[PDB]
Amino acid sequence: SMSRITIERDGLTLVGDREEPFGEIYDMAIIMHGFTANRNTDLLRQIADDLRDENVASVRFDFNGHGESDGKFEDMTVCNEIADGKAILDYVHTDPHVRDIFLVGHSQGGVVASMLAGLYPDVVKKVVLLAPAAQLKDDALRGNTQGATYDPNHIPDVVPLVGNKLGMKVGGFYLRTAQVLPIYEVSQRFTRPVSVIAGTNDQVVDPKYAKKYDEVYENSELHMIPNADHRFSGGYKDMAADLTAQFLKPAF
Amino acid sequence: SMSRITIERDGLTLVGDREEPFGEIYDMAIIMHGFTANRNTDLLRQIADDLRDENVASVRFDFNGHGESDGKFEDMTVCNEIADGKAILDYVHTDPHVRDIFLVGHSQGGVVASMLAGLYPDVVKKVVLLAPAAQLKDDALRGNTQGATYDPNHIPDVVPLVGNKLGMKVGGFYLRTAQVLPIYEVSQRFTRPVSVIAGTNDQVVDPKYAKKYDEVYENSELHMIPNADHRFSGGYKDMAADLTAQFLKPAF
Repeated sequence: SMSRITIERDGLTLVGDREEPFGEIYDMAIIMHGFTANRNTDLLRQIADDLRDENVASVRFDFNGHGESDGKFEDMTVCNEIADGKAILDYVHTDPHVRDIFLVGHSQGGVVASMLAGLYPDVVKKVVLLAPAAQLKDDALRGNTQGATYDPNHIPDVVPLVGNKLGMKVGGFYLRTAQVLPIYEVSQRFTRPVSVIAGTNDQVVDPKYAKKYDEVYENSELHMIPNADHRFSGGYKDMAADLTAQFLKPAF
Repeated sequence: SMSRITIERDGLTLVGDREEPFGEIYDMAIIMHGFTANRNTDLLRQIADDLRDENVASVRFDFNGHGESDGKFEDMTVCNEIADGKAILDYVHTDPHVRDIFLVGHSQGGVVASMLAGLYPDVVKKVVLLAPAAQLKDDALRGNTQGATYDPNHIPDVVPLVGNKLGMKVGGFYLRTAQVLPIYEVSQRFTRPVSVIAGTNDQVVDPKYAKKYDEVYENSELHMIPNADHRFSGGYKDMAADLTAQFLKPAF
């Protein structure tokens, strides 16, 4: 609650949490959650904590339509999450305490991060992608998003989600926009260091997508964590966050 | 009949004018203006009038950051203009008076129209593009946007415009997203009828871009008005509007 911060994007309020090390000058990471998640998953909090222990500040926001941020979930698109990310980047870049800026994203957040870094390759210093969900485009082209199915050529106004996500409804604009989203093309513009982290037992996102990220980036590392799942649950959590912190540890 | 209307997009209010013919049921054209213009240029008003005389309703809205609508001009991008367009399309589609939906765009409005129709190819019935400003991507890659120059690899936060737009600043995000915008790839997905109208004397947008539209569209016509300029001025205004109305005529 001391950590609570808010910014505006187009008349929507985005709510986040800021973590800071002691001192007057520090690097900062923008940490981005995935589709249907929020800013306070175990993994994102572990990443924020490890970064803080290395003198790296962080902010983690709920994207529009998620958690405490404004907007209906059905009005969210990957594109306006990128716009959210840009508002956050304005906030961070304007801060007098902040030196270098990093992007960290998990699952769909990894797509937002990767594309935001492709739009700001001269500003973002380093990027970490954890199980980036670049599958979401092919999923949308197949008519199957998180087990919910629909006609990929007659996308209805809204598609109700299934399973653990019963009450919620994904927007048709999200699906139509995901079908044509230039994920790898825009991400490729980033030539600074990237670490990609994925689990060999990822059942949600085929790790061939993580591999393709590693292929197209001029300057990447790929970290296949043996037997890790998509969520990096259990001990995998600490592995992922550790790799993240190792990669972002500044040579101040 | 004319009336002022408003809709919400992401917490911003968009203001427009709705124009209706005799009767309670009609086709509806969404008319989109260009960069730094507004919903009431001479050409847009002439189009709305000719459509009404042809039994076709229309709405024309100020995009965010323009005219009477909310938002700062420097926070506008082509992407949130497409999002504005989607909100307008929602309003028209659910309107009980409406039969078929047409998009009509001028200059940058033509880019928004063409991309929106590519995302809603099963919903929009016809498209008219008037001097679509597909050049804006190449301009952004060259660092020269309507007389204002900048380093295309170190895009500043804002770029002050020059000339008759001397007071205003385009946002850096507008230029960064302009550089990677998949204009033709997305627009191509529209296979229903398109009419492209351009002046042979267009100094702002090279007519090869109109020709490229006509080439990628499966089902299009190209109308090169001899000696017309970019802002279809003087007599050319009434020709551009006529070609627009003729394409959208109900065909009794």
